[PDB]
Amino acid sequence: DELAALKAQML
Amino acid sequence: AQKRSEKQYNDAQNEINKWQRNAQLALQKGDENLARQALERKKTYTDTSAAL
Repeated sequence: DELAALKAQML
Repeated sequence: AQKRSEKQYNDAQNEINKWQRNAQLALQKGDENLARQALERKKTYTDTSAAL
């Protein structure tokens, strides 16, 4: 989930 | 009972939609915690929906 969040974080 | 069950299922779907909007807001606000909470909420709700 954290890894997914990192991708989301760029946006 | 079926109608009541459907209503509960419908409510869960509505909650998920609200959570999705919150997740988008978190990305804009750059808050890790808000985004994480929404994802967790979506998963339990999905499991609950499947059970329903």
